[PDB]
Amino acid sequence: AKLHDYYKDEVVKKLMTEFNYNSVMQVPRVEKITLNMGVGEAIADKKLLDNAAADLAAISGQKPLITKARKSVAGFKIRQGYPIGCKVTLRGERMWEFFERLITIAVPRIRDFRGLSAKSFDGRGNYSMGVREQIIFPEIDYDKVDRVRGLDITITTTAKSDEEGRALLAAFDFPFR
Amino acid sequence: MKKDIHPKYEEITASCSCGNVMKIRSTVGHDLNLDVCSKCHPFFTGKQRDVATGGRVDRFNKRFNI
Amino acid sequence: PRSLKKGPFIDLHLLKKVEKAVESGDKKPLRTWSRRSTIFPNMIGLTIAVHNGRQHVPVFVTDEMVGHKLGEFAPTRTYRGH
Amino acid sequence: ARIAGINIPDHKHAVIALTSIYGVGKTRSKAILAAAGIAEDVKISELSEGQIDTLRDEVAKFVVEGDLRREISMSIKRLMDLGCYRGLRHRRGLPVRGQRTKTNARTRKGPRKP
Amino acid sequence: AEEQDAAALKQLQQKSYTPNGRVVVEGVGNLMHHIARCCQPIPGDEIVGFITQGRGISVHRADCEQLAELRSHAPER
RNA sequence: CCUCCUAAAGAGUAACGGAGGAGCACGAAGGUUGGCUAAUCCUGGUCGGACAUCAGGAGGUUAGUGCAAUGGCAUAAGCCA
RNA sequence: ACGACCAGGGCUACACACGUGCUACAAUGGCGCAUACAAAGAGAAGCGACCUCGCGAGAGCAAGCGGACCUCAUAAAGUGCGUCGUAGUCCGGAUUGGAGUCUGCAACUCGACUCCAUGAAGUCGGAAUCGCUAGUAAUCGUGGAUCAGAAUGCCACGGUG
RNA sequence: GCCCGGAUAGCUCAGUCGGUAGAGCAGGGGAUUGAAAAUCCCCGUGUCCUUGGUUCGAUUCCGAGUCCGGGCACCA
RNA sequence: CGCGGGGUUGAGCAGCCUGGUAGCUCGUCGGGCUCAUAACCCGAAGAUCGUCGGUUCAAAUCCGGCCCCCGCAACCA
RNA sequence: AAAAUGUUCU
Ligand SMILES: [Mg+2]
Ligand SMILES: [Mg+2]
Ligand SMILES: [Mg+2]
Ligand SMILES: [Mg+2]
Ligand SMILES: [Mg+2]
Ligand SMILES: [Mg+2]
Ligand SMILES: [Mg+2]
Ligand SMILES: [Mg+2]
Ligand SMILES: [Mg+2]
Ligand SMILES: [Mg+2]
Ligand SMILES: [Mg+2]
Ligand SMILES: [Zn+2]
Ligand SMILES: [Zn+2]
Repeated sequence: AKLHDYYKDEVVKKLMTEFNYNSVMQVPRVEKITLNMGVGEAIADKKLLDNAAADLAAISGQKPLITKARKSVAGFKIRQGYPIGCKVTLRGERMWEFFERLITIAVPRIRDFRGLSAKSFDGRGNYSMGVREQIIFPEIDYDKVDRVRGLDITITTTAKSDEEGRALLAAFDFPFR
Repeated sequence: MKKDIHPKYEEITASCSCGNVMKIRSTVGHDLNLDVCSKCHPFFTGKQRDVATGGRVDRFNKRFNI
Repeated sequence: PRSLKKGPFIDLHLLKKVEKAVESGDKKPLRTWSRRSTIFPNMIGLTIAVHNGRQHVPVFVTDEMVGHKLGEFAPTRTYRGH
Repeated sequence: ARIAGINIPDHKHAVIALTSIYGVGKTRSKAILAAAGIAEDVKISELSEGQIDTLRDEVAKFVVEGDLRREISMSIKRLMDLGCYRGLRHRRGLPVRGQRTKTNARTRKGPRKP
Repeated sequence: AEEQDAAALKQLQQKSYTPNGRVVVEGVGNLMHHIARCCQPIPGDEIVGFITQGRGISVHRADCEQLAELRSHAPER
């Protein structure tokens, strides 16, 4: 919420100053943050998958959508319609909160952290990262975890260009490299 | 959001070591005691320090001094 | 390795040769047998052909090679595989 | 119970607990403790936040955890680049420090195949 | 068929067969060197040696493409 | 018994002509109501790789149809509830 | 020249197989502090107290002693308290990175030891197989020789037993 | 739907008229042999096939069907 | 070129038998026993499952074709 | 119960 508030008054203004946009609608805005834990190895056991889902939920206060396999592949020994991942599409106040947590609290907790990768923006403005150890979110209790698990965070935004997206991210602190 | 079957989402009080009292909505439940935040964690000084290391000639000079 | 009080070792002849080379700035790789010799800051830029028992392997002296001995960059045994 | 990145064992005695951090062993842990003003016998359970903070600060003063890894790794890389005997050894996965390879290099060699 | 057989025999023979003044780099002989396979100089119209990091010098034959590239990159080796 | 072609633009049309399938399956895979739109490709991103899952763009039905082929199918006959 | 002198390299190589050792895998243990008890030796281009510096290997000054005198040289297991509580651990120390010390013209190939860091394998070992009948085995240390330096080897010595 | 044979320890098979897990073999260890067989000890591992029900629970005892073997009889 | 069967670790056989689990004996390799080789004991490695297409989520497995093999029938005048 | 053999000339 705080982050959102900051954005409306400050970040947007900064963007306007720097890029010289015509409208206030033209400024990039983050549309959704899409968390994903593609557990995969849950083909052996669904309990693991469940655990992963729980962890995800803890991290970001929604409850994940257990994404199944779209097409079958024998390289990983999966069928189509196998629970083979879990996602959390975040939007709005909750999403903002999550973002804040990531940037202000959780990214600082990353092990051996010397900033993010700036060269990781998909072309069309949207950012993605992935946490190696999911303990970095303080929502997880270290005594309870059984698996060295992780997820990928994915900041979707209205930015047309990658550069714009990057700028937006910067305006929301974001260390990069 | 669909009621009941989400986890609880209370506005807890995160409090790190360096005086940054931080109120956020999370699903920990209890109040959080952090190490590091954006207003302390080295992504400004650390970077600087890491970079400033490499050198052989200087070392040699130090060892010898003429 | 060598004591800090005793001062980093260099073969006298190589030191002289190196000095000469630096003075001239003439390039042309120096034939060297004394592998036991710490590379100096003045040696940077030069090529020194360090003996390996059989041949004089030419080492182009980089800034990173200083506190090393010459023979470090001049492998004596020629092993590939069994 | 976080210090310099990674988590520390809650039950273990501080001297030993600290040792969990990459870049502190026994002696360094002891030193840290001394700096703090804490005894060796006390556990992370029954250890105050303020107390912890000081310890953390002390630890920071040393090149530890990820930083240490980065440094050591970097050194190795440099050596490799140099192609100095040591560098060569590193690249091959043979003993750097001047051991016999005819027999008993199994740590650096890895577990024998034939 | 006979021709083919002969060819085979020749090949076999070749296989069976298969089974330091040379290059004085810049007025100092006995330097660790080797001929490069990009173009292999014998009595060629001059040669040039790239001082490699490992395996000493690689002789290239003067007016080579690889050698030119190397020069462009860094002339001091 | 079914699909194509042979078959000469209605139907039909032979050959020990050329190609493949069927002898079922499904109480949902049927009925309906509401919704959704594919294969593939690029860039990016925890283990994750040429190939699982997630971002967006290109793509525009190349896919899908419980199974052969043909004809169909976005109003979808495809995929969800 | 299959003789001789020199410099550098090699005898230390490493898919691998065997021998003999050491260290381990731990609680009859480790780690920490306190404290007791040896024997045998060696030593003048040597051994090198005390005092000072150095976390330490060691450095500085420097007596003493060709040594029942002085030195190497505080024996270690043990014992007494504390801690760890069966974990790949406060076991284990390999490995490797960094910083060093000494010797010696010289420690790159290729020395040892130190410090800090790193903390492999290994949780008692398949077939098989060796030693030992008493102060023996097992275990714990200590010295010597050669040796500038450099032993887990060898040769001795005692302790526990 | 005519009859009758067989469903457990890893495998091959015995067995109580209501309260429990037993053999030979295979696997682990040991004893033995100079070595290996054959011994010989010892442990070990099982929702007695799954599910309702009588009842205090019940391989045990009733209601509920596939698979292979032999014979006899039907079948437009 | 008409009918079947097969091609798999160096050899021989299983598996295919109705796709997703590479096994058995001999050999090989490394140990051990021995004086030494045998025999025996222990440990280990080894295979794009003829080849090429294809079907597929995926093939050793199902299907086609081709390569080599082994049966076989190739007749009545 | 089971235990085969030992390259030639000295
Ligand atoms: Mg540590
Ligand atoms: Mg018609
Ligand atoms: Mg017509
Ligand atoms: Mg991708
Ligand atoms: Mg010599
Ligand atoms: Mg030798
Ligand atoms: Mg002595
Ligand atoms: Mg220890
Ligand atoms: Mg292990
Ligand atoms: Mg006797
Ligand atoms: Mg000595
Ligand atoms: Zn903070
Ligand atoms: Zn060339």
